[PDB]
Amino acid sequence: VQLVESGGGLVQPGGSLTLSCTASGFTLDHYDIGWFRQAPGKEREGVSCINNSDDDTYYADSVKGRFTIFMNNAKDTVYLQMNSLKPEDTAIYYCAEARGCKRGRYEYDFWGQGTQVTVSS
Amino acid sequence: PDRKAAVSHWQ
Repeated sequence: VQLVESGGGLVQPGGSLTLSCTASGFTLDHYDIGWFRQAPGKEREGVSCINNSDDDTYYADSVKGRFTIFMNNAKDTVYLQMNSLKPEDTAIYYCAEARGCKRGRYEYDFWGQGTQVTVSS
Repeated sequence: PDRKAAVSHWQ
């Protein structure tokens, strides 16, 4: 599956965005999909992951509560709802298949160029 | 693809 990102922008602190991770309109409900980001000066990190077969979701502590990862009934998009955005959330956001939503440091295939999110006053 | 590591400490 070749996933790519959309939905970035520059927002003011306290605002929100909805990102989309898609694969050409194909359905995604078989896959486990992670949302990741790489902020300036930081390691690329996984922020949320969905295990679509098992109906599990995972969040980094830095985003829990504020972010949610989900599909809608079309099953063609893994959304990332990002609420209460802070300057520290500024990063390029990427999505990729993340089988099992494993914890640790793995390699992923990032087929998309990412989507820039800038949170700035 | 960009074949790249990332850290996942999600729960």
